[PDB]
This record gives sequence, structure tokens and C-alpha cells, in this order.
Amino acid sequence: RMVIVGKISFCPKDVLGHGAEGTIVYKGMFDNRDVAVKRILPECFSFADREVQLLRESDEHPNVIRYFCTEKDRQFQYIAIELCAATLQEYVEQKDFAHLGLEPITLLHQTTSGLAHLHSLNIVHRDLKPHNILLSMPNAHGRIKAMISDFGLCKKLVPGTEGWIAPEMLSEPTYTVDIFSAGCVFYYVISEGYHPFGKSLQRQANILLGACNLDCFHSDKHEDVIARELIEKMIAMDPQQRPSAKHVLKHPFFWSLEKQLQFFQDVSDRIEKEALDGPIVRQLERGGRAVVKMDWRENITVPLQTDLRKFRTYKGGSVRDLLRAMRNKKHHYRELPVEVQETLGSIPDDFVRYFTSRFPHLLSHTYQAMELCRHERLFQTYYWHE
Amino acid sequence: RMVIVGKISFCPKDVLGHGAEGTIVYKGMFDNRDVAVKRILPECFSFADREVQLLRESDEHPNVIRYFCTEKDRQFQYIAIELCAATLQEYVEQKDFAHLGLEPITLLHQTTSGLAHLHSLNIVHRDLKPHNILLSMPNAHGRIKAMISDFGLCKKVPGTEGWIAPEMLSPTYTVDIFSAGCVFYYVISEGYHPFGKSLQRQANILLGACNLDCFHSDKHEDVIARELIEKMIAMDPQQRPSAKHVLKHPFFWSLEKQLQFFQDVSDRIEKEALDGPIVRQLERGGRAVVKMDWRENITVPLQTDLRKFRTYKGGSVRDLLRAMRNKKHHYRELPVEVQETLGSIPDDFVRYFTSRFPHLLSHTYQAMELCRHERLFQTYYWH
Ligand SMILES: Nc1ncnc2c1ncn2[C@@H]1O[C@H](COP(=O)(O)OP(=O)(O)O)[C@@H](O)[C@H]1O
Ligand SMILES: Nc1ncnc2c1ncn2[C@@H]1O[C@H](COP(=O)(O)OP(=O)(O)O)[C@@H](O)[C@H]1O
Ligand SMILES: *Cc1cc(-c2ccc(N3CCOCC3)cc2)cc(OC)c1O
Ligand SMILES: [Mg+2]
Ligand SMILES: [Mg+2]
Repeated sequence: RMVIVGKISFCPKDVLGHGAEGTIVYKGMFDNRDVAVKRILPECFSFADREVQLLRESDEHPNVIRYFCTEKDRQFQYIAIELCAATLQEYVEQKDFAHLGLEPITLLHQTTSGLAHLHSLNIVHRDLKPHNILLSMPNAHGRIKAMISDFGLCKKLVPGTEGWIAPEMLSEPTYTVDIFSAGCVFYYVISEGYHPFGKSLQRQANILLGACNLDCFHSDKHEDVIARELIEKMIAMDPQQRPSAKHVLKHPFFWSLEKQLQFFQDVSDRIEKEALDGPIVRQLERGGRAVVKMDWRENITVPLQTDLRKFRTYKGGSVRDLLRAMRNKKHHYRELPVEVQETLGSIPDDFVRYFTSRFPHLLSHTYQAMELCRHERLFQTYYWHE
Repeated sequence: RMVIVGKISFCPKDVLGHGAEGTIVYKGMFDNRDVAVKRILPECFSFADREVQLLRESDEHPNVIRYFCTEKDRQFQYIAIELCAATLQEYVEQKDFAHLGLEPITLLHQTTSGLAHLHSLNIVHRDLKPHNILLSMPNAHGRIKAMISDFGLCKKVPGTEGWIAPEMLSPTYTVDIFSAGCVFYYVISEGYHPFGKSLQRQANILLGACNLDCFHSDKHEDVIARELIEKMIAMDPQQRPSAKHVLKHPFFWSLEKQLQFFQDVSDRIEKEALDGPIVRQLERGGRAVVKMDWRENITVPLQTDLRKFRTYKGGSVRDLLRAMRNKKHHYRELPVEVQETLGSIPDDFVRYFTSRFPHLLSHTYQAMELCRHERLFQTYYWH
């Protein structure tokens, strides 16, 4: 038994899900495309059409959901939205969600970028949760994309939802609240379900308390060291400590394998032809022996060490010698003994994974100690300024 | 085996139909809605995207279909357009068809309004025909509407064997007005073409040969529809009316509109001398339309009641119209017998009189062309 309320339309029996404060989402229609229609009480939730229009008038971003149209029933409010296949919950939780075929880390790239698109428009979500990060229906060749939804709306008379509210929002808003929320959903995605804060009932209590677990992030694993390093700052209690929408996009956490490798190359080149006394080099061996595992030479595979023994001239007590060795080996890769190629290669995936496997703090240490050269013409693909 | 050439997508197994000169149309996708994608060879047809872009940058007309986006394969050209239910063909010829939902004259109306909107944009369809008028899939509350398609593209002679205005063989909107005339007949006739069967169609059109066999002269609606289509399929390009002129024609009027015309005219003609040029023009056709004496060509209750006042000449058009208007006005206080024969207003009533004087509206219309500029007669007449 269908309803109209013209310019939008739906059937009430096809209900998708109930939201906060008595709002309901069904599967309706529009032109003829399948749509999710969100039906809202105007006294509870407050749509702000101005922001949404600004979204429309500006260049369409691929990871920020589009609102079809808005009309005000007497006692209600009606929104027609691209029917998505699921929310982030189905993704990380159901596990059966046949991707396809996107990685969680690109998922977070998408999300953070879309969010950044919002923040460029000086627009803040106020309620970033796994339910407000939706997944498209499969596209042409079957690929899936992630968009943020439920933006530009709020509550009259605290916004957001229990569990995903920043600390400072609960003590008598800018982008930072969205960056905190985003850190949480990052952990929720990476950690296959666990919340950093950590159980449902205690979650927000610990948010104000400052309790974090993060126990999924070992210290002997590269990717975990990176993830931890970023999320640590995203969910920092001090809102001034939280990284901006773009800043997060620029993190090593997002880099491709090739990008990490190239990072190691570039770094090795730029540190070469400068004195050991210089600021950069001295700083690069600041953490020193720690990351290298004392001497890097014995901590690597056999053939590689036979070649290196044949050539070095490589202290091993230095990270810089390691970097330089990696750059040399990457460069001269093709003209190397086939066994060496077998252990190292292929470039760049297996190559760089071969070193970050064995030195989990290498990329991190290099990246941080090389912040000095952040302004140089080469490193703007790597670092942020303002 | 899905095809991409993004952003469009289709299965070459779900073909909807072959087109002209190799082009074909399949049921494809876009965002996530079903669409129809027709592929063309860019070596045959030349798209003018300035026109379609101009369509986009102008007001959305409910009867002009929309081409979603245009893009080029290396070897092909792809157009994705709103997926429709059928063409005029299935509308007319498929005996078990759901309109649902829409009358044929409302169909033609829609078609002509979309057509007029196109013409307003200084774009000429160049190829009007049934396949190029389409039926939409049911909407919100089920209602089907009709949209015109395949406009804005041409061939590297435009048109189609059967519907091509003769002077294009020996272009302006007049061509579309002519093709439109053809489709008007085609629709109203429930299957027939004026010119009139397939192979001779274009021979007979260069000839000037018309059929119009299904339009009698004893049925009012026939006389009107004919009166228009004739002017639409006139072999002289400057004779055919403009796309809006076609719309303003009595053919499209509602019954309320018709009876309102009759009353307005009857109020106007009155208090003007009988030698007067307007009234004299009105009685030029005279007897023939009035059937000698209109008193004798109505029901017996009405005439036995018209006896009591007349005053009603009966050979005269003005007097019939004025009797209509007077009996209309004083309807409340008429005997139940007379009320009953006339039937409820305006439907049964204006039909009561149009039944018996099929030429009456056509005649009064043409005769009242005299006062076309008047501020009361503008809802009826062209400018
Ligand atoms: N755009 C959408 N498309 C499809 N399903 C949706 C959409 N938005 C929400 N849903 C589903 O409907 C439910 C209600 O969502 P919503 O009204 O946004 O409140 P909340 O933000 O608390 O989930 C959600 O759990 C989600 O699973
Ligand atoms: N939007 C549409 N929806 C469904 N079918 C269509 C559509 N457009 C065209 N067709 C089908 O494609 C066939 C021919 O394609 P086209 O070149 O557009 O028409 P024609 O060749 O008759 O001018 C028609 O007979 C019609 O059935
Ligand atoms: C790993 C590594 C490799 C070289 C090196 C490799 C290959 C060449 N050539 C030039 C002559 O032979 C053909 C290819 C030269 C040098 C050098 C170093 O550094 C000593 C090194 O670490
Ligand atoms: Mg939501
Ligand atoms: Mg067609």
C-alpha cells in the first residue's frame, strides 16, 4: 500500500532501517532508479539545505553521497538517497560482504578524502560513524566505493552518537571532532571490528576517561607501527593534536608499496653528498642502532649478505648505509645474481616488503627524522606544511 | 558478456531493436537505473551537441525525452537515453495494451507540446515519426506519458520513407508540422496512414494524394480533426500552422471548453445588427450546418419547449447558438423532461448539440476567426 508525497515516492513495507530519534529509512523510487528514502521528524532532526546546495554548486566528489531532492510534508520530512548496498558495519563485521574488490585501507582513503572535500567547503559532519559511511552497489566491472552520508543535518534540543563523540564535545565545533570520529572508524576498520575504546557500554565513558586499547597493533610489524602512529594522533584527547583532513590523507599509512620504495630511494639520494656532521644525517642516526637492530648486515638473508660483503663499505651500524644499500640494490636490480633477485624481487612490492618485513621501524624512523627536509621541492608528495 | 566503454554499460544479448543504417539499441545501465543505450556508427550520423546541451540549459519539458550523456568509442558512438515501454506502434496496433491511463488526444497533445518546445529552441526534429515518439514506463501512481526522441541527430536525407515532407526532395519546422500531421492521422485512425500504404507512401506524398477515409462528415469529432490535419498535411509549407497553432485548435478542447466557446460566442454576437459583418459571416454557411431547420433536428421535448418562446428562427445559426446559450443559462428552471433530454452540463449537453450539428463548432469557429484579436477570444484563437 504505497505512499506518494510527490517529487519523492516510496512503499512503507520495504523498510531498510530505523535511525536515531524516530527516523526511518525505506527503499523508495525517484525517476525510476532504486532509492533509499529517509523519513525524518522535523522537530527532532534539522536539515540544513544551504550546506547541501554548496555541495551541489561545487565540483562533485566521488566519495561524498549526493542528496537527490528535499521536500517538507506537514508532519514529516522526506529525503531520496542513492540506495547503497551497505554501511561500514556490514563490511567489517559481516565479513561475508563480498568486497568487491576494495581494500580497507583504500576504503579509509576514500572516506578521509570525501571528508576532506567536506572540510574544504568549511562544512563539518558532527556525526561520523560506521553507519554514516556507506558502500555503493557494485559498479560496471563490479567495483565498490565508499561515501559519507547523513551530513549537514543534526539535532535540536548533543549531536553525534554515543560511542563516537569526541571528548571535548561533552564539556561546556570544528573539523577536529570529525578527525577524532574518523580515527575511531579507522580503528574499527583496520582492527576487523574492535573499537579503540573499547566495549559498547563503557566506550564513551572511556572516551572522556582517555582509555585506549589498540592491542591489535603489535610493535614488531611495520604496517601496525604505521597505523598505530597515525590513529594515535587522530584520537588524541587534545583537539589541537589531531591532524587535519588533508594531513591524514598525506600519511605513510596510505602510501602504496611503490611510494614507500620510492621514498626510500629519494631519501637515500638526498642524504648522500652531505657531511656526517650535517643536521639531517646526524638526526637520521638519532634513534640509530635501535631500528637497525644494532647492525643491519646480519639481520638480512644470506645471498644479499654475500653480495653486500663483496661490496661494502657499508657500516651497518648506520641506517644511512642501509638506505644507500637498498637504493643501490633497487637501482642495479636487473644486473644482479639470480638468487639475489629471487630473495629480493620482485620490484617494488616484494622488494620493499622484504625490508619493511625485517625492519618494522625503518620507514617510520626515516619519515620522522627526515621531517627536516619537509619544505624541499622533492618531498611535497611525502610531507605537509600548511 | 558485458560491454563497458565507461561510463555507459550494456549486455549485447539484451537487444531492444535494430535502427536505421546499422545502429542498434540494447537495454543497459548508467548510475544504477535501467536505461536504453543505442550505439551508432559515427561515420553515418552527425551529432550536434550544441543543440542537446541547449536543451539541457533550458526548461525541462515533460514530453521531450532526455539524452543522459554522450560519449565516443574509438570505433563507435554511444547514446544512453531514458528506457521506455514502447513506441506509438504498440500503442496503436497491440490490441491488448495498457494506455493506461491516457487518451490518444492527450497523447497527441503532449507530443505537440514537446514538439512546440523543441521548435521554440530553434531546433528542428527533421525526422518525426511513431518510433521517434515513445511511451514511458508507468510512473509514481502508474500514469504513462509520451516523449519524443532521436531529435538533434541527422544523417550524412533526414526523415524516414513515409513521413518526409515533399519539399525536402524537390529545412524548417514546417517539416515537423507535416510529419506531425501524418502521425496525428495515424493515431486518430487507430492504425491508418493518410498516404496511405507502405510502398506508395512517399510516391503518394510527393503526389499530394490523401486518404482521410475514416473521417466522416456526420460525426463532429471527425470534421474537426480533419479540419486540422488537412492544414497540417498541406503540401504548401507556408500553409501548415505553427506547432502552438496546432495546440490552440478546437481539436484539443475539453467539453467544458467547447460549451464555453459556444456561450461566449452567443453572448458576443448578440446586440450586433443582423446585417453586421460578423453575424453575416456567421450565416454564410447557413442552412447546411443548421440542417435546413435546426428546430426539426433536435429531440421532441426540447422543440415542444422551444415552441413556447420562439423567437427562434431555425434556419439561422446565431439563433441556434443563442437558444443553446439561453436554454443552458435557464437550465435549472427547465422541465425535468427537457433537463433529462439535454443531459448534465457541460458534457451530455454540449454533446447533445454537437451530435446533431457536427459542423456547428467547426463552422462557428471558422466564422468567428473575425474576432481573433479580441481579449475574450484569445483563449480560442491564434496570433
Ligand atoms: N543511504 C542509504 N542507503 C541504504 N541504506 C541506508 C542508507 N542510510 C541508512 N541506511 C540504513 O538505514 C539505517 C538507518 O540509518 P540512519 O537513518 O542514517 O540512522 P543512523 O545514522 O543512526 O544509522 C542504517 O542502519 C542503515 O543500515
Ligand atoms: N528509449 C527507448 N526505449 C526502448 N526502446 C527503444 C528506445 N529507443 C529506441 N527503441 C527501439 O529501437 C528501435 C529502433 O531504434 P531507433 O533508431 O531509436 O528508432 P528508429 O530506427 O525506428 O528511428 C525502435 O523500434 C524502438 O523499439
Ligand atoms: C648492490 C650494489 C651494486 C653495485 C653495482 C652493481 C652493478 C654495477 N654494474 C657496473 C659494472 O657491472 C655491471 C653493472 C656496478 C655496481 C654497487 C654497489 O656498491 C658498491 C652495490 O652496493
Ligand atoms: Mg546514517
Ligand atoms: Mg526510434
